[PDB]
Amino acid sequence: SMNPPPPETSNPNKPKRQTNQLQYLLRVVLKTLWKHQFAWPFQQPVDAVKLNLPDYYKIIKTPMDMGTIKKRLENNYYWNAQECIQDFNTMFTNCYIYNKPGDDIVLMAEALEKLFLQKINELPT
Ligand SMILES: Cn1cc(-c2ccc(C(=O)Nc3ccccc3N)nc2)c2cc[nH]c2c1=O
Repeated sequence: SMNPPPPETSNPNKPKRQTNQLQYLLRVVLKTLWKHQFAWPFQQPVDAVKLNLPDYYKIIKTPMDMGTIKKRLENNYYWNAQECIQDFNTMFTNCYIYNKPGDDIVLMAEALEKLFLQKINELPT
């Protein structure tokens, strides 16, 4: 099909360890973006088949979405906060490199990214 397998969300050989920053990323950053009214197109991998975007996965080499990020956090997949922040950045980058500037989806991503950056600027050190 046009769709790859979804990204892995668990890391079985990784030991489970909580950190203040990972708690913040799940319970402040992800939670705030997830509840936002513009979150829904980002809550699951892009279905290029059903959306009829045949070139999506030609352009996007590293698929990423907030559902994957949520499950990675809930499964303690990330070793540190920077890995999680990278996934958020990749999700936004994908939207901005595939869609045309000013598209509704781009406006929705920009609103979410502003909120993300606002919350990331209060991440505990
Ligand atoms: C990250 N991302 C996401 C999307 C995206 C994802 C899901 C839906 C959706 O389910 N809409 C929908 C609305 C109402 C009824 C049924 C359906 N199916 N729409 C858009 C997209 C489209 C072009 N580009 C993107 C894009 O970059």
